[PDB]
Amino acid sequence: VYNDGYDDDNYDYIVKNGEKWMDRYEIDSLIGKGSFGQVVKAYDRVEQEWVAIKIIKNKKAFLNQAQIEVRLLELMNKHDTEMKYYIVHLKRHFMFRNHLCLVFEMLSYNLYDLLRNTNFRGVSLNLTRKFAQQMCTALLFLATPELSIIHCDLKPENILLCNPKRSAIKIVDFGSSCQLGQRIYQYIQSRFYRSPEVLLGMPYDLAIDMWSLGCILVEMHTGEPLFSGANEVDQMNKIVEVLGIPPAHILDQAPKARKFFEKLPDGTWNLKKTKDGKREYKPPGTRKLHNILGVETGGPGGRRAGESGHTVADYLKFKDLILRMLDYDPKTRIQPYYALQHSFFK
Ligand SMILES: O=c1c(O)c(-c2ccc(O)c(O)c2)oc2c(O[C@@H]3O[C@H](CO)[C@@H](O)[C@H](O)[C@H]3O)c(O)cc(O)c12
Repeated sequence: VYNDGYDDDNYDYIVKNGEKWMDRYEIDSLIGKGSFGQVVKAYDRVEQEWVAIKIIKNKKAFLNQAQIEVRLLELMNKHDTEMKYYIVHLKRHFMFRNHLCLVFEMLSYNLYDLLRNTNFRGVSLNLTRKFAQQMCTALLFLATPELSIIHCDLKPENILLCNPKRSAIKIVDFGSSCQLGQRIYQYIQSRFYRSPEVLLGMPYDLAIDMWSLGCILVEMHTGEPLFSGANEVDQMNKIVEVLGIPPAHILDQAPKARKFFEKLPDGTWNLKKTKDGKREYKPPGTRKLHNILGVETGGPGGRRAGESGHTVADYLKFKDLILRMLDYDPKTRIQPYYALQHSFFK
């Protein structure tokens, strides 16, 4: 009925465990599914190693976006082995039965699965520091002028562990990514990790990934998302609870500024007033990250009192770096090279 019987009604390849492709790949199991298509675990019989295969939907719009993804991955390969790693390596791409397939190295589970393994108690600040250092190094690689790649969907699920017993991680899935001079989407990033400039409908650059990283790092240590908005208005309001009203010079140039805020006659911006006798959000900037992290009270849940790398000085350094990553202004938000110089690391 669809693609000579190889596709379902949603342009997806019907995965059958054990099938052999091109006398090379033995499909093992379904790993996951997304809007792009599916991801399967497979054994490369020629190279004798496990691989992950992204099976793109047999539909032109998804094929074309994956062709951009392949070009970006290949651009990173011309620099690869010669620059910051911490990025999932594209091993091969090919067409198979009207599906574009992307072969990657097979890694372990993602950082959200790690959080779930701890029952969302969070991981230590020492492990968070290691994750932060590797991700800042990976963002520095993307910031290479010839690359200038914006990932556009950084989240715990898109950061994979190399080995479930080690701290090595890699960024995965550049299916929504773009170069700085080639921006085509505006509804980008997962909502919890969406930058203010994207929420405000402003032009964005590579700084949006650094905003996502700040949200990710706090969640990794606390076990819970920092800004868990159910919609765009709720997301902006949860950001304002912690960070306050964005600067006026930003809101004055934001096309969607009045979707969340109001400009009083004095030129000062305020939040749009909620309705009737409904409970208000915390006043702007009163949900202090200082207390979300438990800087003076033994960390999240008080579980870190006396733990090495969890001194008050350590939490003050971590809080400072996060606030630099959560700068409202994308032109002054901390950049990957200078995040790596932060005293949180050395
Ligand atoms: O080695 C891999 C691996 O172990 C995994 C993987 C592990 C653990 C999971 O719980 C999982 O759902 C996927 O996915 C991979 C991929 O899929 C990504 O998965 C993410 C979830 O983490 C989604 O967010 C992305 O959309 C999706 O592309 C790849 O594109 C490439 C890979 O090399 C792997």
